[PDB]
Amino acid sequence: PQPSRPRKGSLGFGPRKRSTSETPRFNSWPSDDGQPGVQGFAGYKAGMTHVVLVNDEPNSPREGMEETVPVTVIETPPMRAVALRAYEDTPYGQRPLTEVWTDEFHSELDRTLDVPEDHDPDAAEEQIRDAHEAGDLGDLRLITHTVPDAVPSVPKKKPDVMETRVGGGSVSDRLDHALDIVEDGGEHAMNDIFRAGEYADVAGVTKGKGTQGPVKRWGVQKRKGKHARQGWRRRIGNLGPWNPSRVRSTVPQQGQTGYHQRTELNKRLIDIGEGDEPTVDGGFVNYGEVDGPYTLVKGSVPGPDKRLVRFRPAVRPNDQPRLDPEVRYVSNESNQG
Amino acid sequence: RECDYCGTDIEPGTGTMFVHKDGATTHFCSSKCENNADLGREARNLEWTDTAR
Amino acid sequence: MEALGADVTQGLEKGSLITCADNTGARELKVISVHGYSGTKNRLPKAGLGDKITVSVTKGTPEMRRQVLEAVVVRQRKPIRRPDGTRVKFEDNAAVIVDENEDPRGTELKGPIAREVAQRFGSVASAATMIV
RNA sequence: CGAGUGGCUUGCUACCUCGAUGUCGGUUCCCUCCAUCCUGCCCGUGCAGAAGCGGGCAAGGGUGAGGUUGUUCGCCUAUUAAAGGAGGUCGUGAGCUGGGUUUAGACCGUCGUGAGACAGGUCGGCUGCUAUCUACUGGGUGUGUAGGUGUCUGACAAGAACGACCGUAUAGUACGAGAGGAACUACGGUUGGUGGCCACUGGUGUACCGGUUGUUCGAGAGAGCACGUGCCGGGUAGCCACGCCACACGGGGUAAGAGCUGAACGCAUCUAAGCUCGAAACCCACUUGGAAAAGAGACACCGCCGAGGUCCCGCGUACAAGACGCGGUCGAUAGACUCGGGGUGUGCGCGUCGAGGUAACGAGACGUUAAGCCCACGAGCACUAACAGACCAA
RNA sequence: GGUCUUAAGGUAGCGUAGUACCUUGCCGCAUCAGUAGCGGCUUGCAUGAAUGGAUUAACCAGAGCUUCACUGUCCCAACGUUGGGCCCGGUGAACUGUACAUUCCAGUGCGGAGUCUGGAGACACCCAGGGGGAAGCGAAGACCCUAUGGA
RNA sequence: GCGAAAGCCAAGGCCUGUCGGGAGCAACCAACGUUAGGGAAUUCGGCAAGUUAGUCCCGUACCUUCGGAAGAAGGGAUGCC
RNA sequence: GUGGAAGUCUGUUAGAGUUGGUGUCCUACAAUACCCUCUCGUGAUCUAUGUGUAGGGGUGAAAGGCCCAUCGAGUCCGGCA
Ligand SMILES: [Cl-]
Ligand SMILES: [Cl-]
Ligand SMILES: [K+]
Ligand SMILES: [Mg+2]
Ligand SMILES: [Mg+2]
Ligand SMILES: [Mg+2]
Ligand SMILES: [Mg+2]
Ligand SMILES: [Mg+2]
Ligand SMILES: [Mg+2]
Ligand SMILES: [Mg+2]
Ligand SMILES: [Mg+2]
Ligand SMILES: [Mg+2]
Ligand SMILES: [Mg+2]
Ligand SMILES: [Mg+2]
Ligand SMILES: [Mg+2]
Ligand SMILES: [Mg+2]
Ligand SMILES: [Mg+2]
Ligand SMILES: [Mg+2]
Ligand SMILES: [Mg+2]
Ligand SMILES: [Mg+2]
Ligand SMILES: [Mg+2]
Ligand SMILES: [Mg+2]
Ligand SMILES: [Mg+2]
Ligand SMILES: [Mg+2]
Ligand SMILES: [Mg+2]
Ligand SMILES: [Mg+2]
Ligand SMILES: [Mg+2]
Ligand SMILES: [Mg+2]
Ligand SMILES: [Mg+2]
Ligand SMILES: [Mg+2]
Ligand SMILES: [Mg+2]
Ligand SMILES: [Mg+2]
Ligand SMILES: [Mg+2]
Ligand SMILES: [Mg+2]
Ligand SMILES: [Mg+2]
Ligand code: NA
Ligand code: NA
Ligand code: NA
Ligand code: NA
Ligand code: NA
Ligand code: NA
Ligand code: NA
Ligand code: NA
Ligand code: NA
Ligand code: NA
Ligand code: NA
Ligand code: NA
Ligand code: NA
Ligand code: NA
Ligand code: NA
Ligand code: NA
Ligand code: NA
Ligand code: NA
Ligand code: NA
Ligand code: NA
Repeated sequence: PQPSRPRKGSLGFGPRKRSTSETPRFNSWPSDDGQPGVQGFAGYKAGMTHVVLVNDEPNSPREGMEETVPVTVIETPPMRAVALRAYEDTPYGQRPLTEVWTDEFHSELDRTLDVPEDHDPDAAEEQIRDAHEAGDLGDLRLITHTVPDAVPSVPKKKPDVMETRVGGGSVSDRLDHALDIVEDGGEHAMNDIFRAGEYADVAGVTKGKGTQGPVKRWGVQKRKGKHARQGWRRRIGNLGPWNPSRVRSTVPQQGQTGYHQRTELNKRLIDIGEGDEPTVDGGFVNYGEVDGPYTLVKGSVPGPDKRLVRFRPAVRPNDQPRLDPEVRYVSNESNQG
Repeated sequence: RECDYCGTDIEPGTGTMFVHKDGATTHFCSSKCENNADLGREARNLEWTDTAR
Repeated sequence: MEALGADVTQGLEKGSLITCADNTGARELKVISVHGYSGTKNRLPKAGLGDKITVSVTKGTPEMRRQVLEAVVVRQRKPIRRPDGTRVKFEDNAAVIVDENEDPRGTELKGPIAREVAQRFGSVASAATMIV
């Protein structure tokens, strides 16, 4: 009688096309609770390995026992805030007002930017505080970028620039906290924001797979029984009904797959170390060797090895953060074998 | 743990625990070892095997 | 039901013939259903370790042959995962007939039983020889 | 008995197509309706409890698997929260299928003088086309906004991004003579859906290594062919799923409903004015898209003889063209070499052993030898190759 | 009914049949479940003796059913090989074409509209795709009736 | 080797079953390989694919027109020196 | 034991046939083709060459089958505008 069945694939990650920036861009931000702070970082994906742990969860009957967890290694060398951007409130949303920069620029920030030569860090500041007096000062975000140079395994040097948000106690407080972070040289690190045990959201541009059929792109079925030896093996029965005399978009078709942005929710941070504690024997295949500032992530992460992935304190966490979990054994055993 | 076929130390968070018809337990560190036993070979004769070394 | 404390990958389907692990007078059992499981269009009903199934007695004593009885999966050939990541596969697939309260219809159990089975069906477990 | 609504069925009508709008059933894939089977919130009860019975709001999501039958229908099983119904040319044959209806062959029964018939039954019996327009999925080139780099904003658009169940405690408690037997709330898990990933298990892996049958290069050594590997054993990377990770709560406004204050109507009344609450549904939240939003945006910096871009060169975290991304001696972008890490599994040769044989000869065994061989990865290393240079630009 | 039509009035068999409308007949075997199959029963709508009946070993690209074995038929798909496919050089057709044509939702009309009416939406050009629509293309419908047609 | 069978190789013939170059070479298709656990749930129907296999020894049911059924089935062996 | 009968078996010997795939093709390589699958294969066998039967006539182990891509009455021209 036509047994029911949910559709094939989600209409929520559309239109399934190539992404505009190989660098992820957050749409939402964490609310302003605790003290003033930057709400995000970044680093380059290195690879996969397991870390043995002590069951943390106080509601796990197994609480306190051994437990092997999968971990995606990621290199998170210190990023640099090069400016403070301030948006104002208009009846047409939020618009940038101005930017306050520094002078100390990374030896290679010119590979991407037309690095400033003569800026006014006082008058812009001035204009900012004035907007605040008036009551039209919308949130404050810093223009940040990385040091791809800091990761040998990463071939690129040309910095991936991107804007993260600062939200603290009052607005005044984080305006200053912002100013100061910048004034110096903008240098900051993972520890400054995150802490092992905590929950974060990892956004990234998925592994790209070129054009693909609907079977692999929408999870439709290949032809079955006798049908499959007929001249159609991996294509749907129809594009639609007679009327409406047209093909909908809701119908699964051939197209671009992968290299789309996804902000994968609630990722746990196992540990944030430095050095080669994580690195594998032989070397992280198609990636290289890790040694330096990093972060261990529970589960999978968007994108292949070498891709930039951004962090943000989970905005919709389900569990309370069970800080600094005990790390009993991080496997270094080769990935080939 | 140690492999009940080859004898090489087994990497924690890796492996299969085969359970026989009688009840006996045999931990293998790899698929290579499993299939090398499914043929009829004894770890002693295989040179690359630590049991044999 | 209560957590198995292990990850299973179903090794059975509705229609699968398996071994009857007890002195009930049943030798061959045929899977028929899976308690608390509803599939999806076309997907043939999957049965794995520690699942209360519904069975048809395939082979055995002329009194037990063709009887619709409940039972519990105690062994299977597909690898099932434990907390520490190790995998665990058995020699064959099997289950012991059970009644309403979930107490074994037979007296003794033949062959081993995964330790995870104990946590869901103790009455079956407390009657076990080897618990791997 | 009386009034009606819908257009699934059936019938009537003969307007539409006979220079053809491909049948029934099924399949697949897509949007929808509500007259709601489950799930959410309610009401009544012949509502103690549990379990039901009848009604109301409600279309978010679900609504599965099999046995006989071409069947639709329907009959039967076991599961299930429940396994609701209907529309889209009785949705879908320039998609499949062709079991039935309905060609030609043949048999049976019935009828017939007969040719032959049947709204009887049965066996066999074909599925054409290189898409012009439109439509949608993805991908590029231009123009407009009127120099470039980077970062943004968000008109609007898409989502089911989540649905449901079992279990533990609450509890053998409330209630009940008893039997039996709840809930709020807190936890843990499974299932369906969804998005991503490959440490792990599994698949592949006609890269790779080994065993071996036939035959040919005299033997040996080393190789070719045996369908795109002879067969067999093992299998890296990668791609994968049978593997692994992640997928709320809460607000705001309401429906059915429960109420408040309250008059018309001194009283009473949830409604008329007003106010409090209240659905899995609606709005936000959250994910994805999105300056071509013609009101064609905002910021910062560089530049208008020069900022920046194209071709070029070495390559990919990208890839059907096009596009995207990185590097280019101020260098590790690629190759070579060497290590590292891996796959095989002990090389030729020679020494010894070797059932035997007058001898020739001798399959094989051991040692040499974790050997020989091999790598789609990593590192070291400028040795080679990233050189020369051309073009556009306010 | 305990003979009348029309000469006789179904004997052996066979039987729910490739014949049985009723029909998925009833009972059993078998299955979790069997409009199937087989056996029995059988008043056979409307079986039956050379219009041959029954029975039957052997044979069969003949028709229906069951079990063991086997497997990607399916659960539920993956990865691979070879030829295409895609980009370049060369060669180079056909189908089809009233016109206009970037449409979509409704409506309306000879009652199934890209072209009417009202709205909505739409910058142009191009590549690739699987075919929703043009009641797509192909064939002056084989189906039906009509003709003081044909064979 | 049973063989005018396979398969590999002569003698002889041919590179004219007559367009080419490039991309780890995407989707899609055509021939095909392998697929864990399950094993006809697929389907009108096991359609398609697969399974078995050559020779020798042991052994062989019902039924039968005494010819057959039968290679029934079932069981073991197979190399090289 | 000998003997070696047979519209006998196996069988891509050669040759003959055409079961399923409803595959490939379906402006083809082809106005009936390719591939795998399958049937016979000492006889009512297959085949070449020659030769006989002619249109309401042949020929037909009968399908209204065949008689030069033409058959429930061939083809050509004529009757015919
Ligand atoms: Cl199909
Ligand atoms: Cl079931
Ligand atoms: K018509
Ligand atoms: Mg690996
Ligand atoms: Mg390993
Ligand atoms: Mg189905
Ligand atoms: Mg008419
Ligand atoms: Mg049409
Ligand atoms: Mg209603
Ligand atoms: Mg009650
Ligand atoms: Mg809906
Ligand atoms: Mg239809
Ligand atoms: Mg429909
Ligand atoms: Mg169509
Ligand atoms: Mg058609
Ligand atoms: Mg038919
Ligand atoms: Mg038929
Ligand atoms: Mg038929
Ligand atoms: Mg076609
Ligand atoms: Mg070869
Ligand atoms: Mg019968
Ligand atoms: Mg007679
Ligand atoms: Mg108009
Ligand atoms: Mg006509
Ligand atoms: Mg007629
Ligand atoms: Mg006539
Ligand atoms: Mg399999
Ligand atoms: Mg079936
Ligand atoms: Mg077949
Ligand atoms: Mg013969
Ligand atoms: Mg077909
Ligand atoms: Mg002749
Ligand atoms: Mg006839
Ligand atoms: Mg002629
Ligand atoms: Mg002819
Ligand atoms: Na085909
Ligand atoms: Na085809
Ligand atoms: Na009607
Ligand atoms: Na017409
Ligand atoms: Na149909
Ligand atoms: Na609903
Ligand atoms: Na049915
Ligand atoms: Na129609
Ligand atoms: Na068709
Ligand atoms: Na059809
Ligand atoms: Na609410
Ligand atoms: Na613009
Ligand atoms: Na008669
Ligand atoms: Na296959
Ligand atoms: Na179309
Ligand atoms: Na040539
Ligand atoms: Na004799
Ligand atoms: Na053939
Ligand atoms: Na004539
Ligand atoms: Na004439």
